[PDB]
Amino acid sequence: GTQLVMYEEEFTKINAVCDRLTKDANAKVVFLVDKNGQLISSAGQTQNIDTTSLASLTAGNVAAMGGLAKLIGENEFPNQFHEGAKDSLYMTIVGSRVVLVVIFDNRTSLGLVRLRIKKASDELTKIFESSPFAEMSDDDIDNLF
Amino acid sequence: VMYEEEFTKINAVCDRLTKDANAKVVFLVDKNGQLISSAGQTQNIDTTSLASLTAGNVAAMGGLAKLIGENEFPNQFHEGAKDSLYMTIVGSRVVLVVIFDNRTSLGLVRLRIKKASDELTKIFE
Amino acid sequence: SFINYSSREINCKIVYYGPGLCGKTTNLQYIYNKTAAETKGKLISLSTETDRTLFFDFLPLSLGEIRGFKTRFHLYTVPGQVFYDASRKLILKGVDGVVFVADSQIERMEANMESLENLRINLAEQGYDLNKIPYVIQYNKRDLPNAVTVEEMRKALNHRNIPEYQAVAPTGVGVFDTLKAVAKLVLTELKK
Ligand SMILES: Nc1nc2c(ncn2[C@@H]2O[C@H](COP(=O)(O)OP(=O)(O)OP(O)(O)=S)[C@@H](O)[C@H]2O)c(=O)[nH]1
Ligand SMILES: [Mg+2]
Repeated sequence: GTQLVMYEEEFTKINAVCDRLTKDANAKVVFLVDKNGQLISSAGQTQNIDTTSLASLTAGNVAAMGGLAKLIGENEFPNQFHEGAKDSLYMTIVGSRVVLVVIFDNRTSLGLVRLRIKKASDELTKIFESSPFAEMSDDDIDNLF
Repeated sequence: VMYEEEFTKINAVCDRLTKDANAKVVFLVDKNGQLISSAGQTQNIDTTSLASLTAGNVAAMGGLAKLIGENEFPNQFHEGAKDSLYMTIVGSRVVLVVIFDNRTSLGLVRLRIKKASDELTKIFE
Repeated sequence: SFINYSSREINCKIVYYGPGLCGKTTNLQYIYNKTAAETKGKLISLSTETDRTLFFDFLPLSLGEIRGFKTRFHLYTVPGQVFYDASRKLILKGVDGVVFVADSQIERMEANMESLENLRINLAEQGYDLNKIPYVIQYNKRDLPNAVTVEEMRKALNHRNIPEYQAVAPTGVGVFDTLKAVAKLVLTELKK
């Protein structure tokens, strides 16, 4: 694992980008997931829905598409679309290790979603453009369970 | 074995679909992740990895659909640069994978994928 | 690993590795069965119709709190059959700790060694080194009559005297021992 840390400086902005998209594109949910499976942020009606499972399946899906694209001599497909009769889902790779996901009611045209997503993604790379362990001792670890 | 009969008839459907849709290659993958059949330009492609990643992708998409109150998403279209990839679940257990270059329209692949599916759903029966 | 200072959450990824049918998924099912609702998410199992794992199992687990940070462990198992290698490599991305699950049956010793070299290879190919990551080995299926001795599995599989745990995953024996051992090695690594 690459030891990665996120201070409330950049966390607060990332969450703001997300709740923008759910309000504007009338998304039922929005969330942001690392390629390795780690959920970074969500937004929307995340009650009664398991965003931790969603993030894990999403990163698995994207990684499998990643290997397939590489197998037929392509680059990672920049996004994926999946229409549903009730709720549909669109996702896009934002940078080199992140994935933004939007699922929405089909009472919201695909055109409006890929619109707000052009900006939110561009907004997210603008944010990316910008210790508990020091006082820890082995009793803190051994006493964990 | 009448398995010999079925397996050449499966290659037939794949071969017809590769021609009649002007595709680059066609893979028939069990949801198990094992390759059933392949027609077209296969020389420079690891077909074990492709079968494994295909089954994994469909499984992940399925588990995801099941979470957000939608049945297993039937098709996946992943447009690339010089090439494209389309996937469809044929019946219950099999995934059809059509890789086609961008001089071919997705609308023709899907039109031809309809009849291949039924030709396969009835070979299975 | 990923630390959210804002939400005070430490996130770690643990991958269970080993040959087909060796007991990886049984480890996770046991852990899920025995953990209160308040420390676990849902167990995701992407499997075939005969219950072989096809892509991964995933179980998010909370292990308590260290200096007021909640610890979230993201547990994965890989598909163990040889021909799922391409899917198996995907699961190792960003791994913080590895549990290698070995099947103690004499008839599966070569599958164990093949799987262990496959874990070494796969880690090297994405820039990791098994000799340098938190790593424990589980000798599972100790109940079976055809199980080889602990000492013969050590010779075949364990050269650096990596921590080794005997298990019988379906009854839970050794299961939380193994998880506690790799979890603490991961947390000890971050401490450094
Ligand atoms: N006797 C005995 N049986 C075990 C033990 N651990 C697992 N099994 C059995 O072995 C079979 C395989 O277990 P499972 O967890 O599914 O393997 P896996 O490692 O996840 O297998 P795969 O997904 O790579 S194919 C199951 O029937 C399980 O009950 C054990 O410790 N003792
Ligand atoms: Mg399994």
